[PDB]
Amino acid sequence: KENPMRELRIRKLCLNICVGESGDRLTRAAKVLEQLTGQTPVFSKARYTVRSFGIRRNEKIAVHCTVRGAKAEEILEKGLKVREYELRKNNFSDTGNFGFGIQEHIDLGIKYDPSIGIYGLDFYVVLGRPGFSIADKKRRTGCIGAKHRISKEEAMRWFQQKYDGIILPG
Amino acid sequence: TNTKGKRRGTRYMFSRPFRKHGVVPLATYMRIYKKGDIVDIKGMGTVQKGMPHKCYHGKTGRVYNVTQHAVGIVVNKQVKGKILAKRINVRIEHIKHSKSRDSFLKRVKENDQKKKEAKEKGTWVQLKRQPAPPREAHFVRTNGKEPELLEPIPYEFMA
Amino acid sequence: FVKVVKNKAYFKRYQVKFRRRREGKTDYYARKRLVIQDKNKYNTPKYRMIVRVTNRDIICQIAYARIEGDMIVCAAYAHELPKYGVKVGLTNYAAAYCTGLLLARRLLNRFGMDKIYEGQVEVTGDEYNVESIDGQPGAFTCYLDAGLARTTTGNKVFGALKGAVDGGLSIPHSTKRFPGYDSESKEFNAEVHRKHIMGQNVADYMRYLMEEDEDAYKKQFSQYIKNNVTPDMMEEMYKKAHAAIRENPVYEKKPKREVKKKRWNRPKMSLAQKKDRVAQKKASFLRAQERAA
RNA sequence: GUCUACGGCCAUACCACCCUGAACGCGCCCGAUCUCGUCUGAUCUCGGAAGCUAAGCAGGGUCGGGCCUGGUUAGUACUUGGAUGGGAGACCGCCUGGGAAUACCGGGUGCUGUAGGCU
RNA sequence: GCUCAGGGAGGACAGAAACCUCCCGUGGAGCAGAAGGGCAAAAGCUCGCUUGAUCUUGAUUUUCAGUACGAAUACAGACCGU
Repeated sequence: KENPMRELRIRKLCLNICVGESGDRLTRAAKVLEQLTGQTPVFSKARYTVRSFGIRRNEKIAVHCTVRGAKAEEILEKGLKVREYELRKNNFSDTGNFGFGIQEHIDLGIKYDPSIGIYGLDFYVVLGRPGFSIADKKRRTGCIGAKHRISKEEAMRWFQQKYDGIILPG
Repeated sequence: TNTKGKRRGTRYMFSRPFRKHGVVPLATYMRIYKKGDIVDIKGMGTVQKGMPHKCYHGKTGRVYNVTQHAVGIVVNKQVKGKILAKRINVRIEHIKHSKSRDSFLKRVKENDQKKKEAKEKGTWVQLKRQPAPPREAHFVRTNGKEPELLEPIPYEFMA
Repeated sequence: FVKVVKNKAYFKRYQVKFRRRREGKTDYYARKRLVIQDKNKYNTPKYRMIVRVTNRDIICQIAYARIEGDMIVCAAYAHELPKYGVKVGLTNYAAAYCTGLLLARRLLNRFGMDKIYEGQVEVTGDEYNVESIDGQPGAFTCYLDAGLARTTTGNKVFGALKGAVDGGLSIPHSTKRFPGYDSESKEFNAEVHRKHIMGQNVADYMRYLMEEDEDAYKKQFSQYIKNNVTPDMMEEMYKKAHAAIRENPVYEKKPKREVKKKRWNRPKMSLAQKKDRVAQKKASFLRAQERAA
């Protein structure tokens, strides 16, 4: 049968917000994550000056927050409640860790304030399995095993068996 | 004329060998050397401080002083003027070995052992290296087969 | 499509590193700077003390550099403590201190310096350097070798180091990476360090879990309840363990069991067997294709 | 026969696939209550064993690749010294010593010092 | 404490290009400059505080007539930094 040391589970949920604007929009996007999670998120800066987008070197644009624990499960439950248990083929990656972006945050359940504005985000679900400390530990790093790797078809059939969500083609 | 320089024309001399880049073994570092040992110099690319000059590659010398990092050696430089037994300071990495002195010491020890041996017998022992003589006459055996009469081959065009 | 990364030119020109470097255990850049030795010392054996941290055992070896290999002259382990009578507290600061003190007293008893440098019996935590007492010759000294571990404020490696210093191994160190030392206010607190030595912070939280809930307490200490040692017994247990260290520091080797002499390894396959395998495959494939088609 | 820790020589040791593993032994893992630094025990550190050899690790094959080593290439290319040697030049041979590198085809997939254990 | 050039799979605004992690990655990036050698738990990247770019005597090397000048080498003695 199946070993209980091979039970697939969710590791984390990446939640990035890139509005493409610095100043007021950035802090009003950070206040949404402050009201949702209740912790300080990690900002990010630009690469170089581009005249097309209108950004310069060393200027904060986007902000992310890797949510772990039961809070990531509750925010992913909000995301499934918004997306009514359906996904697409292009949202799944070939490795297995998969993301999908939303437009507005009023469908989650958060009350909309007129001064803040609409801020959506990407639910980048990172799944896992017991035994991924050798991949990032201090002593040794190496391969973890071909049967231990998680595949795209296995992740899709696990999602369909567990969460009962259909996967439409296209 | 020509350009003066310490590291000039040393693209292949002080460069690292094939598949010997980066990781340096720890054999030469932890071992020691006594005073007055036969040491010849081979260059190295990973060492930047205390390098030998490009005109001291493959020169045999002996150690006169032993410091912590850079030990001294009396190398026999043959400059255009004359031969000088000069003193330079080279770090541990540019130090090789030589089995000729070891074989010479083992040969002297074996000759002393054979000299102490058979003293009560009183027999003469060939100690010196007698050079290669011509061969001794011997009988060439043959049976059954005969030497084949070989003949040359005609010319054919190569290309 | 894209170009294949694993090319045959890359297989030919790919240089491999050392075996321990590929395994990722030996740090050569730090190890060389630890094993530096002056060339005017003329074969002076540099002794060093190596700490390794397993999940349960604490390995404390003593090595010295040789050209064939650094031979281990002595080694202390934590699983030999129930032989002396240490049932509970297998891997903590007190077990690391007792392992270091036992290794130090065994080392001085093997070199023959047991009566000189009796050591700190009543452990307090105050600093006491190892100074050379005249009359007797020079005492043993060595150097520290922590390994692949970040030395933060408070560690069992520094506890074994303090045990070796109290036993009589003069190793130079500072009082910064010790437990009880505050990071901001920066004062070494001997009374707080005595709490880390004796283990009041463990026993108070054991009493707190005993007041709170039994399930998490049993899950945290499953066989520690089975060994039946109260937290009031925890303070006197290490006091008896110190006397057990002072009684018999030397260790006697185990009698080995007779080997049944069987090869558990799979034997190496020869050229004739490999040729027979590929010949049976090439003979079976053609007749199977003829039988199927 | 075999494991762990400390190691030397550094691909016969390297990358992938497949199969099997009694005992010791190394690890997966549960949490943050303290020292510890981070959004978060994700990293380090600390407190431990509910479970497991699944993964990790050990061993062996791939008409596997790479690597090491012999034949082949081949007395072939080249090269020290010499000549009323030739040839209009270009270039080549002789006396004499030495002596290659590919492509291609055969064999193999680590030795190993000390300490601590299993049988 | 970590790893870069460059590339694969994607995501409402967002495309060839703003941001994120999943998979590798002998160096094809970077190490101040033209160039050469060399560099992967580093000599690249980021951090804590520092100034050994401190002082006093020699010997030796590179061109050299074994003559200067500049540069470099570990030694002799104290004193600082993490």
